[PDB]
Amino acid sequence: LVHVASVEKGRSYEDFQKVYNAIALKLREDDEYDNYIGYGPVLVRLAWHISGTWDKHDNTGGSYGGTYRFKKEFNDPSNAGLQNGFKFLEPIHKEFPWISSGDLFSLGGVTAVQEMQGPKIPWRCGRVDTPEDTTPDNGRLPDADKDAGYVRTFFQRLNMNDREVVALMGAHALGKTHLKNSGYEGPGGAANNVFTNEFYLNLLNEDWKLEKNDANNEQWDSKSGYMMLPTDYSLIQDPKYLSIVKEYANDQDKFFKDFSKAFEKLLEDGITFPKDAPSPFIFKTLEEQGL
Ligand code: HEM
Ligand SMILES: c1ccc2c(c1)CCN2
Repeated sequence: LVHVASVEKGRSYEDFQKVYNAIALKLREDDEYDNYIGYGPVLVRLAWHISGTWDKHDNTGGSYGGTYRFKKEFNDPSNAGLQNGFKFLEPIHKEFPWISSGDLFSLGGVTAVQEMQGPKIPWRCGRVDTPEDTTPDNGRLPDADKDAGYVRTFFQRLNMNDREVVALMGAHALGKTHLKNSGYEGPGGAANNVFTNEFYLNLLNEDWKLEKNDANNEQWDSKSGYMMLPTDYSLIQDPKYLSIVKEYANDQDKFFKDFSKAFEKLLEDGITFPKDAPSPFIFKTLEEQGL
């Protein structure tokens, strides 16, 4: 399967910076969502789940085709709760009907991270919508109730290595688990709509307790009111993972730099970019624009 990036006709940096600003302006406006967390965390989760279907072996799945717009992927049990990120973006797609679905879902994730004061993420245009029959089947996204060997093995399919996996998981400092979506409940920290390295700090400094929640699932709970998933706590159980966790709890700039590279790579897996294709765009935030 080859998927070649095709820039939307005649579009350039300024067009996509207009779509960025539209998403970012609505993130500021619709602030009440999920008890004032706002839409940013569900939008970086949506960009991860449309990319996380990729399989390196046959180049199926991935962010290129925008296939989450089809019922099979929209109704995947693993995507429960992401309909709220879709409905947030649907106004903006009506306003810029020329951007492809893959591009709009991935730029929403980029915009949310930078607007929640994360690192800049280089983003590239050119994903092309593909037919309903290209939609990957349910079951390619990871279970939460498993251990470190499962996480390592699952992420080899998206060929991410240990460092990349640990840098990507730092995004679980954002938002929260919702019992009616996943059977898990609670936030992982106090700053859950500002991008920081707090996931790593909480993992190493809190007093975790294995408890059973109302959906009868086990999760790691702390006195402070935070929770960690079994696959999250996995990172301090494995010796290779645990020493990268310590590296990111001791250096927030290295965390930001490595997250930026692994999230771009995540979003680009499966796509062939021609050598005459434009460079990756670095978008300015509303704040850097005085907007
Ligand atoms: C083995 C890996 C992973 C598993 C099992 C997993 C699982 C989960 C689960 C069960 C939730 C709760 C969903 C809900 O109830 O609403 C969640 C939320 C979230 N995850 Fe993951 N995740 C994984 C990796 C990642 C990665 C790599 C990213 C992003 C780079 C990510 C970003 C998020 C975000 C931002 C949320 C919060 C959503 C919200 O607030 O609504 N996840 N994760
Ligand atoms: C979302 C998903 C999982 C998780 C958090 C948020 C806090 C720590 N575990």
